[PDB]
Amino acid sequence: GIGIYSPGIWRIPHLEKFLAQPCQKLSLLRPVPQEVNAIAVWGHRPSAAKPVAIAKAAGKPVIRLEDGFVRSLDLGVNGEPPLSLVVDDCGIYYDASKPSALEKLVQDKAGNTALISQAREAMHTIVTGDMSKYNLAPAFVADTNIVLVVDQTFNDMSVTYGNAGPHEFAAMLEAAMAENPQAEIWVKVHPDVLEGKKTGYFADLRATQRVRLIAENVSPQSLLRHVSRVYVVTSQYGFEALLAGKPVTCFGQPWYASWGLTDDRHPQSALLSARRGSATLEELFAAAYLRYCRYIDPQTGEVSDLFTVLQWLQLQRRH
Ligand SMILES: Nc1ccn([C@@H]2O[C@H](COP(=O)(O)O)[C@@H](O)[C@H]2O)c(=O)n1
Ligand SMILES: [Cl-]
Repeated sequence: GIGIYSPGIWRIPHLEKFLAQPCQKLSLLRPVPQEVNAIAVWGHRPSAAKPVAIAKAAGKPVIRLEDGFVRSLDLGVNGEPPLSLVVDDCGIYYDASKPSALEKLVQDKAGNTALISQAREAMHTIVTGDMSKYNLAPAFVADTNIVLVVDQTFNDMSVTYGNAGPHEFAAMLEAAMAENPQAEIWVKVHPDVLEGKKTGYFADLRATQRVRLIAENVSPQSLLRHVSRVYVVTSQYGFEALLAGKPVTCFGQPWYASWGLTDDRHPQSALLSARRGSATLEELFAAAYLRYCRYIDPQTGEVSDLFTVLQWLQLQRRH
């Protein structure tokens, strides 16, 4: 079956329902058993490197896991288990350097066309139901040329493997201010940073003149309703802004950039766009949320689907 080296992965409740194959615990100090057909690791976490090297030396395929795009109520850093995982047998969605399984699913346009009705339905529920990767934050309350600038957690692997770093956050903020000289600039702090368990790229930024720091945990769709445009490096927020109908400028190379839907500023955007080609928003959504992500039922733990997870999350949110 699938070999697992990381105790953290092994402890994910209902892991075998996400992987849809039996899983077995392996030792880094013993040969890979013959019955193991693939090895699973978590993204590019440092713990992945040695299992990946073993897999390659043993001729076994590598599967990289990560959290789903609609994951849970509370944050991962707070211990809440995931209701959704991505399962990538090629790379990982946030690594722009080569195709990922997600990239290939987006490029399979016929497969995505078959899911247009499901995609439209789920997109509508996510936007109008105010859902996101995490789902405990209250709705934002406003009181209007507003430009949203999205911070991330320092050294997020989606930044590093998306060909970005501190420089792109500085360039992004400078561009937002220079390109919108009369707007209010809202810098949104990431919730893991608000929880105190991480630091953000704008940690040293002084709230100043036209720049307001949004240091509150609020649901993205509710906040996006009040902004005119969104600047990101690689945050999932950028895709959520596309769902909300807002223009998105991208300074890194996230999974949703370079398809023709974003104002891409990264110096390699032309090269990534040549590899990816074009895709529509509904194609990207179907590939990412309906084909790439896998779900369990929040009440039974059995294999499930996005619609059931959305239905349950909106239950919990009505309070
Ligand atoms: N500045 C930010 C960055 C992320 N987020 C939340 O964190 C989720 C994951 O975003 P990242 O990809 O930036 O980690 C988003 O879907 C959103 O719910 C936020 O609310 N404010
Ligand atoms: Cl790992």
